[PDB]
This record gives sequence, structure tokens and C-alpha cells, in this order.
Amino acid sequence: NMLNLCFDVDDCITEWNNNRDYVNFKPDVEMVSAINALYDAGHTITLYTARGMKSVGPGRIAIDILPSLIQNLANIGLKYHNLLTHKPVYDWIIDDKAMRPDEFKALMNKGEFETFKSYKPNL
Amino acid sequence: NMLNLCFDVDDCITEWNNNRDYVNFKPDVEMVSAINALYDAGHTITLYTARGMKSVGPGRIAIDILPSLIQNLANIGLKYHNLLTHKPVYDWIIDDKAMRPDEFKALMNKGEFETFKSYKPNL
Amino acid sequence: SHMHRVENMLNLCFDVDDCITEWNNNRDYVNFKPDVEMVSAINALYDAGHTITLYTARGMKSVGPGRIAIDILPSLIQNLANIGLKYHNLLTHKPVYDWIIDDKAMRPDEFKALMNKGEFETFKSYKPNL
Amino acid sequence: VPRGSHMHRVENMLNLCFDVDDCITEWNNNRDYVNFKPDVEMVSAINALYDAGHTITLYTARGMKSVGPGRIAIDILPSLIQNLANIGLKYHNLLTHKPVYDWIIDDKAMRPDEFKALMNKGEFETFKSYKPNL
Ligand SMILES: [Mg+2]
Ligand SMILES: [Mg+2]
Ligand SMILES: [Mg+2]
Ligand SMILES: [Mg+2]
Repeated sequence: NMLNLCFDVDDCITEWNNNRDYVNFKPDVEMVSAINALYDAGHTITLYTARGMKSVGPGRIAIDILPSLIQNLANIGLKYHNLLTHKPVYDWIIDDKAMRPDEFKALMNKGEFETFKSYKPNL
Repeated sequence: NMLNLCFDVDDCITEWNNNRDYVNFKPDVEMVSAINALYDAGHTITLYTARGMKSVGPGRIAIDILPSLIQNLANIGLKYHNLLTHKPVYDWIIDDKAMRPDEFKALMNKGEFETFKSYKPNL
Repeated sequence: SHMHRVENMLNLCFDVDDCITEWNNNRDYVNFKPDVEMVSAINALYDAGHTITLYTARGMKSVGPGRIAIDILPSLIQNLANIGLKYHNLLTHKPVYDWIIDDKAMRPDEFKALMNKGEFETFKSYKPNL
Repeated sequence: VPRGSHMHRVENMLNLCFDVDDCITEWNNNRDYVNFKPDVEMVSAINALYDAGHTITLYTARGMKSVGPGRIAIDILPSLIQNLANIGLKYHNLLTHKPVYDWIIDDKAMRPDEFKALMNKGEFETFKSYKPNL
């Protein structure tokens, strides 16, 4: 029953700031606590970000984006296993196993996340 | 105001069947109608699937998976622009701009989808 | 979970266009002409137990990445069957460069020359040897 | 395509992709990545091409087997980038997660020895790629 979980960073774990002072992006401390609890329990935590794909481009993420992001995540005390970049950008993903951070936090608060059932058509 | 949308195929547009007779996968006709309406209105429709990644493997999706999928989508009368494969598999994606098909259908039924706002931390 | 592999099996990746077949600007893809020598050489390696992957950029500029699955793959796969090519894997969305400089790369002319002499399987890749 | 025209400038900019390991630097099994030794002739050649206006992309498989794809960003990139800075390499793009094959057979591929040879002779920029010529 160990889950394989994928989290956005921006406007999810931290809040976007248009000043783009990335190392100082502000955490949602409730998200950090919840992810850390899941990490401690033995779930796999992957972070996946589109950051930089439009601003510096795919060839520059490694140099120009990753240092400040990784440092931010350390400063806010986030535990995670995997960090993946080059996420594509859509206005919406419609996905049977997707959840927004508000629902995630609500379920974690109630202790209901680990057994929460994903969508099925049930035709 | 034109949206860039990404949809799962399995257990989203169609229902999974363990017999893996892919061409005969059953459509959620409400999903098909909703997607077609968005297509007709000018939104970009991308389908993104993990199908085959575990069963035939990434080198075989092009040969062994795509033909029956494309035929199924034609038989059900789905309109779409883009079809992408090799989707990674997670138990959950936690994403500020994600939605499950039930919420998608509910919003489309009400005429609220196009202006529905994505999640922000609002710290 | 033991997978069977010939001892000294090679994992090989081949371009399709201007490699296995010749480009034609008419873009009648199903009728692209094969280099029969390439087809024979690849088939020989397939028969010996090597893994054959085909990797193509076809369509990336003409129809775009979202359309390759629908508009490019059928005629390509049919072409490869018609020319009698044996292979294991087919991958798309290859990036486009004027040159890849790579320690384990070879152009089709060298590939054919080595295969003619029976020297391909043991041919050594580049090392700096500084 | 008249020489010196915009079209000519554009056509003469090449889009180049280089391996890092056993190409720009030499592999060492000790995996002390920051101290990997440069082929100074490769560094000079790439820097010359960078200065002349060509696009320089580096592409590496490093880490894919040792730490895995989820860890390359954290565990592999810092020491690689530092190495490339210490050796004085100029480049535009750095890409990871390269797949591994024993050989790529490709109409537009060249090994570092041929690359260096052509650069030494001033013949790289106009060197023609392979065509079947059936
Ligand atoms: Mg799904
Ligand atoms: Mg997001
Ligand atoms: Mg290499
Ligand atoms: Mg090619």
C-alpha cells in the first residue's frame, strides 16, 4: 500500500513570486508537513516542475533553475526522493488520478488520503 | 481565452477492460460530447496515455498500441488535435491545474469549465 | 525476472531516413526506397540476437509532435514491413541536430563497410586515451 | 545564398550536440566527477565554434544507471557543471537523461577523433553528412 506520488512545486508546495527570487519562495508549511509525513511513512515522493521551460529554456534549466530550487526545498525542510524537470504546460490536465493541493491537504487533515479512491467511469 | 487541455484516455474517455481488447473499449459518451464541444469551440485537445508502457514496453507502443487506440477513438467519434504516449505512471499527481473526469463533467454540464479558476496557495 | 540475451548482445540504434531508406521530397512515405545492403546487414544482426531499435525525427517539423502517432507512423511501419526489415523497437520524436559528436556513433557507410568485413561486432568505440 | 547575407549567417550556424563523457572529458571509474580530465583539444575546438556563432548542446547519460533518473538533478548536475566551468568550456545547452546504446548508426554522427581531425584541417564547417545516393 506504499504510494508513488508526484507533486508540482510551484503554486503547490511553494507560492509563486513574480520577482523570481526563487531561493526565497514562500512554503505552504501545511504541504511541507504533509509531504514529509508521507515520506517518513515510506511513500515515494517525486517533485515535477515546469519551472524555467519558458523563461530560460530546456537547455538552461540544469544551470539556471536547479540550484536555487534545490536550495529552496532544503531551506523549507522538504523531504523528497526524486526531482524531475521539463514538465509540459497545460491549462488543465484531466486525469483519473489527479488531485489539487486543497483536496490533498483536506484529505491529509482527515487521515483519508492513503485510502482515497481514484476516479473510475463506472459505466 | 482558448485553453490548452490534456486528457487521459484510459478510465477517463474510455473505460478499462482487463481483456485488453482495446478497439472495443467502451466510451463515456458524456466525456466524448464534452471534449467534442471544446474542440468545436476552438480549444486545443491533447490526449496523453500510459497504455502499453508495462505490457508491451516503450519500444513497442508505436507498433502494438497506437493502431487499435486510434481506431477506437475514431469509432467513438472523438475529435482531438494531439495524441501523445509514454506517459509516466503515478498513484497520484498533485497539481494546481489538474481535475478528475467527474469534476470536468460537472463543470461542463453547468457551463462553468471555461472560466473555472485553478488552485493558488493564497498564503 | 531473468531476461534471455545472447552473450555479447549489442543494443543498437538506427536512423530510418537517409540511413535505412532514402529521403524523397514527394513525402510518399510508404514508397521510400530501401538501401537493400542496410536491410540485409540489420537483418543479419537481428538474426544473431542483437537488439534493433529504430529512432526517427520524421514528422517533428512537418506535422508536429502531437500528430506523429496518427499521420507518420502508419506509412513508416508499412514501409519497413514492405522492405522486409526486422527490428525490435520503434521510437519517434528524435531531436534534430546538424551533427552529434558521440564516442559510440557511426555513419551508415562505415557500418556497411565493417559489416562487409565481419568486423562490426568487435569494433571498438572511441576513447580519449589522454 | 549570398555570403554575409542574413540567410548565409543563419545557414552557417550549425546546431551541434556533444557527449560529455569519453568525448569532452575522460571517464574515470573512481567517479570523482569534478576532477574528470579534459581533452584540451576538444575544449579548444568547442570554444572556437561557440565563438563563431554555432549552437553548442551537451548531452549526457551520466547517472542514469548509478543514481537513477530521479536523482540526476540533485546528485549529478552540480559536479558536472563545476567541472565544465573549471575546464573553461563554453556551451549553450546542457541536457541529461540520454539513452544508452552500444552504437548509434546515424547519417549525421561523428566520433570525437574525426571531429578533432576536421577541426584541425578547418574542414568541419563544410563537411557533408551521409546520403544513401541509391
Ligand atoms: Mg490515468
Ligand atoms: Mg503547476
Ligand atoms: Mg557516449
Ligand atoms: Mg538522421
